Order: sequence, then C-alpha cells, then structure tokens
Amino acid sequence: ISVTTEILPVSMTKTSVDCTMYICGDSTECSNLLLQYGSFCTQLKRALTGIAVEQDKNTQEVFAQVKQIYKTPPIKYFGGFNFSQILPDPSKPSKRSFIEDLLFNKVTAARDLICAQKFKGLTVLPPLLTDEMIAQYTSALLAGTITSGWTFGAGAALQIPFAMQMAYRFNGIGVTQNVLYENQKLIANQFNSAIGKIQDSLSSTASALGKLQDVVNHNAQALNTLVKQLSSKFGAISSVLNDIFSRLDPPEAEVQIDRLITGRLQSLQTYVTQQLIRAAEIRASANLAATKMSECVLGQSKRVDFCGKGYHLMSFPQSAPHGVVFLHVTYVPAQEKNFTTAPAICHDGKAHFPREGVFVSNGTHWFVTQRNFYEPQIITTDNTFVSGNCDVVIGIVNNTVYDPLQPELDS
Amino acid sequence: NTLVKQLSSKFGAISSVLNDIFSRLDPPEAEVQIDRLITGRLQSLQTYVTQQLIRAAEIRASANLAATKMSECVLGQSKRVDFCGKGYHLMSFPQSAPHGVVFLHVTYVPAQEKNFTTAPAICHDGKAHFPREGVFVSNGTHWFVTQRNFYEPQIITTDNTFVSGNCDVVIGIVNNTVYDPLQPELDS
Amino acid sequence: NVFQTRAGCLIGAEYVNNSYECDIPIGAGICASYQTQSIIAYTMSLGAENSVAYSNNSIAIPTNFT
Repeated sequence: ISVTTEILPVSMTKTSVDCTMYICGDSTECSNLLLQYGSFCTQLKRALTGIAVEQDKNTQEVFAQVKQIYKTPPIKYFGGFNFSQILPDPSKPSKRSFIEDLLFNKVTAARDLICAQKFKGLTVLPPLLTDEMIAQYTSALLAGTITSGWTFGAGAALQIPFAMQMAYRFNGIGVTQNVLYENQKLIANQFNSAIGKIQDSLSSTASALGKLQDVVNHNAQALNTLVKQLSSKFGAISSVLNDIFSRLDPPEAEVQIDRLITGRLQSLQTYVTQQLIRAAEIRASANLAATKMSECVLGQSKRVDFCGKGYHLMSFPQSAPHGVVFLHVTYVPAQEKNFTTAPAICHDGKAHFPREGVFVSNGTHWFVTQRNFYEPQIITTDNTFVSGNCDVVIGIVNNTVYDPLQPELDS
Repeated sequence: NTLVKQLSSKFGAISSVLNDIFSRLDPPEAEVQIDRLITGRLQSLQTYVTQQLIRAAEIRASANLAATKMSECVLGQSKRVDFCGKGYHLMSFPQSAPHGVVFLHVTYVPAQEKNFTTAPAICHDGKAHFPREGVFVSNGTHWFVTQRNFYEPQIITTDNTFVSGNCDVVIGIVNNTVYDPLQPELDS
Repeated sequence: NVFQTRAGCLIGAEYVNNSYECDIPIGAGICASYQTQSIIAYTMSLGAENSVAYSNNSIAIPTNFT
C-alpha cells in the first residue's frame, strides 16, 4: 500500500496599479499633459479587475464542492487506521493539521519591499476567502470521505464502516474482499508506516514545493522589473523630470516628456500582457485541480496514472499557499512467481473456459486462480463454462473437472 | 467600441485629424506629427489584435471541452464522477444556442434512507461466508442480503454467498444459518 | 458608521452578528447586502452544519429514487 504526494497550483496574487503616480509622480504639469493620450488606463483597470475576480472564481470552484459541513465523531477508531495527522488539531488556534502546518512553514530598522512598491502605485489586494475557510472545507471533505464514503458526492451521506468501504474498493480494483478481511492488520500497519514516511520526507526535504515557489518568484520578478523600468532615460537627458523642466526650455521639454510617457506606457502594456498569459495558465491548472478533486476524492477512478501510480484506492486533500496537495493511496503487487498455463481444458470431448480467473499449473496439478493474487482452487463446474468441442482451440490441454453433484448421489 | 473611440487621441501632435495638419504646415515639419499619429494608431490596433488572440485561445479551450462532453455524455454513458451532472449519470440531450450548446442531463439520485445493522461475514458449520454482490443486513431479529443502492432483502443461500477459510480470523463475524436449496428437494 | 476590515475602512454599512450567503464581496471574509431598508456587512456562512452517526455496525440504505 503506497501513498504519494501531488502538488497543484490554484490561484495567483491580485495586483492593482495607479497610473498617475507611476507615470507622472507628484508633478502637476505631467498630470495635465497626460490627458492627451486618451483612455489608456481604463483598459488596464478593466484587465486587472478581470484577473482579480478570476482568481476568486478559481478558488471557489476548486474548494467549494460540499453543501454541508461535516464533523468527525469524538471516537477516533477507524479499523486500525490512525488519521491523527491529517485531521484538524483543536489545540492550535488555526484549526489546522500537522502536515498543513509543515507545508505552510515550508513555503515563505530598514523598509520592507512591500511598502517601497506600494509607495509607487503598485498594491496587493486581499483574497475573499481566508485560510481558515479553506481549512474548514478541507476538514469537511475529509470527514465526509472517512465517515460516509463516496455516497456524499451524489446525494445524502450514508454511514458505513471503514473496513467494508475498503472491501468495496478492493472489489473495485479487482480483488475479492477476503484478502482484506484476512490482512487488515498488515494493511493498516503499511498505511501507518507510509504516513510516517511522508511526515519524515516533509520535515526533512525542502524542495518538494517547487511550483508554488516558482509562481511567487515569477510575480516578484515581474514587479521588480516594472519598478526598475522607472530609472531609464528612453533617450532623454535624465530620468527625473523636475530637472528636465528646470534646466531647459518648454520646446524641448515637451519632447523629453513625450519620450518618457511613451516608454512608461509601453512598459505597462507589456506587464499587462504577460499577466494575462500567466493568468490563463493558472486558470488551466485550477480547472485540472478541480477535475482531480471531483474524480479522485469523491470517488474511485479507473483511469490509468491519473490519481496515482498503481491501482487507485483513495485520496485525501490538503491546503497549501496558493495551491492544493493530494495524498493518493494506491495498491501495487509484489513477490511474483512463474507458472504454466493453458487457454482451455478438454474434458469429455468438450472445451472448458474459466469464468473469472486463469488456469495455472505447479508441475503436476492444475488450478484456477484470480488474476492479481495467487489463490488456487480446484477446477469444478461452478467456476467454468463450456462452449464447443476441443479440436479448434490452439493449445488446449487434458485434465479432469469435478462435479459437486455425483458425490451426493452416492452419499 | 474602444478601438473606434481611440481615433480622437492626439498623441502629442497639434491635431487629431490629418487634413488640417497637411493644410497648415510645410512638408519639412508635418512629418513629425504624421509619424506620431501613425505610431499611436498602429500601437492601438496591435493591442486589439493581441487581446483578440488571447480571447480566441480561451474560446478554443471551451470548445474542446464541449466536444469532449458531447462525445462522452451524449453518445455514451459516463462513469466519471460529477462530469455529466450531479448524481449517477443516466443520459443526456444536446440543444443549440447562439454561439453555444446547452446540455440536459438526466441522472439518478437516492432518497428515503433507513438505518440497519450489518456484519462482514457469517460463520456457519465452522466456515466463513461472504456475500457475492450484496451486503448483509439485519432488522433486529433475522438476517438478509441486499443490494447496495436499493432495498431488496433476500434470504441467505449458497447461490448468493461464497466460502473461504474458517471463522476465527475475521473481526465482527456473527452466527447465523445458510439455507441449502439442494437437500430439501432431494429429501422429498 | 465606521468599520475596520482587513481590506480597509467601510463607511455607511452597519455590522451584524448573523451570517448569510454572500451578495457583494468586500474581502477578508466580509460581504455586504441590502436588507431589513439598510445596508448590512456580515461574515460569510460556508453552509449548514451536519454530523454523521458512525459506529462499528451501522449502515444506511436508500429506499426510493428520484
């Protein structure tokens, strides 16, 4: 039983730009001159507002999928599975979990850079949903999947014991329930060890959150280059405009001012275009994350290599700064052995084909076994069906089939 | 509309129209004003084209999603959760609309639930019995086997149960009776 | 009136202690609406609160469909 971690970005940082302060600073003459260029800033405000509302739409679509908020009952027995690290911890004031705290701590006189950028017309707006609300959504999803199963994604939540839910999932992947009912303790120990290994990896490794850090770095670099563009001449005498006004006459000062205005407007246009492209990519990622949440957490997926590497069993969501983390619990085989097989058994001049499993031989005898687990059984008429004589199938072999009725006739 | 309204800007020139610029200044000097106007208008039109390209890309993504939905939800039955509606998907219908498609999804939703007591296996004659494609339930006195998504009690028999191992390893097993439908006709 | 939210200062709206679905988003979990003949600013309500009875040997099975 394997547990794997996946990280997906969801949203971005909302920004607002003030045209007049960025371009003309605190000079009134430039403020008067700026009006000649028409409506070049209403478009910028419209685009930035669109991105800002898009981010909130992304977060709401990804996380708000449950109509009711569920809570786990006080008793914390789930068939031997611990779950104490992913469930809410009431002690801390943030109502978060251990893994969530580790993830938040993983991604991170003198004047702060934020204030310096604010003093030039570039400001950051706060998101609609705080971290506590996202934590509550995550807790509700976890409680619903632990207690009810996948029934709460298509109607009312119906309670079911955890062992029976695991048996149903085992039946889904293609293994009978007796395997779980006879290896419950081993499976629980494996799950606990995997969760502990995830704990250790998160506590030690500090490079598993690359994508969100890349998003933050890209935003910071864009702001840095936008700020740095304010100290270039664009072909004029100097960047500072009061010196230009004081040194020389209006006839050439007009040309210098026009050069500066054109350069700064071009820089703003480039910034807006790059922001639009990045926002489109983030929205694509958010759509993928929402689909994954609807398909792997609220149900079981038969798609290959979608909700983990292996045979999917289930999944759990957790929050992260501007992103989501998925813990996938999957099933992988091991300790394989060779065997000899045949396509059919020719008995009484009739061809016999298995109903669910495959025919195997250990050297002298013949058995029928399920596909993903070694569990031999005697070939009878209860797990076999007949179709035609045995002179057409290539590779048929001779053996005997047991009838459970004739013994009862004589006894 | 905004592309049309941009035509009244001056871009630092002496006028927003060309004929008066050409009818008031000599050829040596009108060039700067003409260049300013031409550059401004070219920049505006280029910005419009870029925004159109981005919006076209988004519309293409939406169209691809709609095509996939038409392929799976309508022409077949989908097992994906929350893809062709809320609930268990049954079927769907398409309709047209100006610059778009409208999908009507017909789905199945359970209701009127009831509580029951269950056990994973039944110990009988020193052997453990497991359900084939159902679940064991009890109404306080007797035991039955029922399908998962609908209530249809049935008598536990050999035809709907299978046996594997003894009954001293499964946690939560209970004692009951499994009815054999071969002996009563044999003894009659 | 005056109210101090993490998004700034709000003037003209009265704060109430109930919770409703959001109508006009202000930010930091605070929304505003027009109700009562007045404007009220409140904190968002995520949804109804529910609890599920869980035990070793209890199941719930539906008896009808829609």
